[PDB]
Amino acid sequence: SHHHHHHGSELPQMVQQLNSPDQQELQSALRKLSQIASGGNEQIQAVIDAGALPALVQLLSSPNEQILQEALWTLGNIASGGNEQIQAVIDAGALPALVQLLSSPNEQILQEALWTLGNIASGGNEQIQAVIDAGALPALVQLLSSPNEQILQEALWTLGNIASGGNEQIQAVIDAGALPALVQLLSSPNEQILQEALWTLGNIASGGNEQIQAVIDAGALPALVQLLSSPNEQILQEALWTLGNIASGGNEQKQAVKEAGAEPALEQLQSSPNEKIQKEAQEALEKIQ
Amino acid sequence: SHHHHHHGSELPQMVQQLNSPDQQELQSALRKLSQIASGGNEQIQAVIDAGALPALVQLLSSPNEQILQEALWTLGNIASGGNEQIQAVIDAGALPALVQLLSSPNEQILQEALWTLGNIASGGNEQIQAVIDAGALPALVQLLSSPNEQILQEALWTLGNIASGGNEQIQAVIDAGALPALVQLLSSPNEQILQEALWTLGNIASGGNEQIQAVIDAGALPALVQLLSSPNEQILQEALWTLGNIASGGNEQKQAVKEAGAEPALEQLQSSPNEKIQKEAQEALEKIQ
Ligand SMILES: [Ca+2]
Ligand SMILES: [Ca+2]
Ligand SMILES: [Ca+2]
Ligand SMILES: [Ca+2]
Ligand SMILES: [Ca+2]
Ligand SMILES: [Ca+2]
Ligand SMILES: [Ca+2]
Ligand SMILES: [Ca+2]
Repeated sequence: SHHHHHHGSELPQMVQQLNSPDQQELQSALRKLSQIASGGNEQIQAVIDAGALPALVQLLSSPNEQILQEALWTLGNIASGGNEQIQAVIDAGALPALVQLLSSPNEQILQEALWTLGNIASGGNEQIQAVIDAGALPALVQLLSSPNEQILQEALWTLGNIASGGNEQIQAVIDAGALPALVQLLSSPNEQILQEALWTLGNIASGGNEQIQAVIDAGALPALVQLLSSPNEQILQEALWTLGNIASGGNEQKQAVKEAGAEPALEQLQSSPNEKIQKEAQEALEKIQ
Repeated sequence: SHHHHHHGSELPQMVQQLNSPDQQELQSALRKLSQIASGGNEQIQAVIDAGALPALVQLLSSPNEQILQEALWTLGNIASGGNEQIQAVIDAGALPALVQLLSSPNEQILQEALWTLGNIASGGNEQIQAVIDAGALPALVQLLSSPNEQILQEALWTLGNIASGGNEQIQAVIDAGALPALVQLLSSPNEQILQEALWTLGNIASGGNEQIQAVIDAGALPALVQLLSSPNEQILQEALWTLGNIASGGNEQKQAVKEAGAEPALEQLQSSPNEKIQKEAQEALEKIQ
């Protein structure tokens, strides 16, 4: 099922009502805009072109959480469209307000802010760079020690998105000090945390030799080889993939994987019922020959 | 809330399963892909990159409607992403298969085909031109005579989307003979149809002097002035808007609006409770001086 609607003098009136001193008129317009921004790129574009972004960004400073959550939601949805749409969010000045929100004692606000930064960081290298230049990395890395598993997964995802940019963007992640926190997380008894940390680490390990060498130095290899003993097949797959990425580096990084005791563990996984596990294990093992 | 997932050897496997002779395995994969394609641009991009498009396009020839409806749904969702994502749908050869579906006696398939086509025509001029070149216009124009209000609304939207492009693509719609059918639709007692028609016509009237003149020569002006008597405020709004578009042309187009007796009907509407109606009526009247 699908409804079509034309815009629309309503949309600017909607935008105009974000500055309205009537909070329920305000909230009604706000909910309406978030609903529209949750459609296609076409819909998202209509919200942008109606000039919603400056007003939405202003609301990120509100001491009213009801207003704020809905505005964050709207922004996050816009940032799930095209790169130029993500860019319009950045141009509107959303990033400094988003970063400031990373220190919120409100877990709902914090996760929504992280989720929105994540969406922005999911775009092109231009958009990723803006997040870094806005200064998100230090608060992001700090959140890696969070005892809150829900906040942790959200920070891991955003960091991973940042780390899927060019080699210089990955390096910014490494330089903000993400690697010791991640490596530590590889020691968790929580398989869900492991999958999340490996997603991010793997993105880092897919960089150039300098980025890969940093991963080696932070002691990721022993932890990765330990995970090759995991009964959980998702973990095996992520750990194999991360390792395969390291083993795609130079002779130096390859030699490091060889010295890490990975060959026995890989040789067993080569005889696995799981086809994905069988494959990545065979390949990882082959690259380091 | 929001769940994240890292792809994933599964995605190519799901793609590889579109060609599986196991129909339930095929359906399972198919439904999984469409679910993923209904996420952000990030998610849509993953489906494209996994190479689902060539396989999805093949399925558009299947005599199995269950398979076909789900593949259509999947393609339409991809076509609701960025311009280059639409482009990837076109580059995979979807358009000729879509246009052939416009002759389907199955209303479900037909509406989904139009919907997907509509999503493609919502992109840039480059994407719109490919729909035109694929030969969609003749069937679309024919559907304007359809006694099915549901099929009708879907054809109106897709044509409207085409008509939102450059003056040349608007011209292409005019040349396929859309204007007589639209003008006929302006005589409908069905206000829902009127709105849909006025959306399409208004888009055509936002073209250059050539395209505006074609609208005037199709006899829209009497019909539009008649609609300025409507008790329905949306209809008044769309008709005022369409008319304001015509009155944004050259002196000759403006002269024609004067000659069509729009003067007293506008002046009446200049004293109206509705602020949008008040405004567009006032402007239109001003342009034709
Ligand atoms: Ca108040
Ligand atoms: Ca408060
Ligand atoms: Ca709290
Ligand atoms: Ca992206
Ligand atoms: Ca039928
Ligand atoms: Ca568009
Ligand atoms: Ca009917
Ligand atoms: Ca009626």
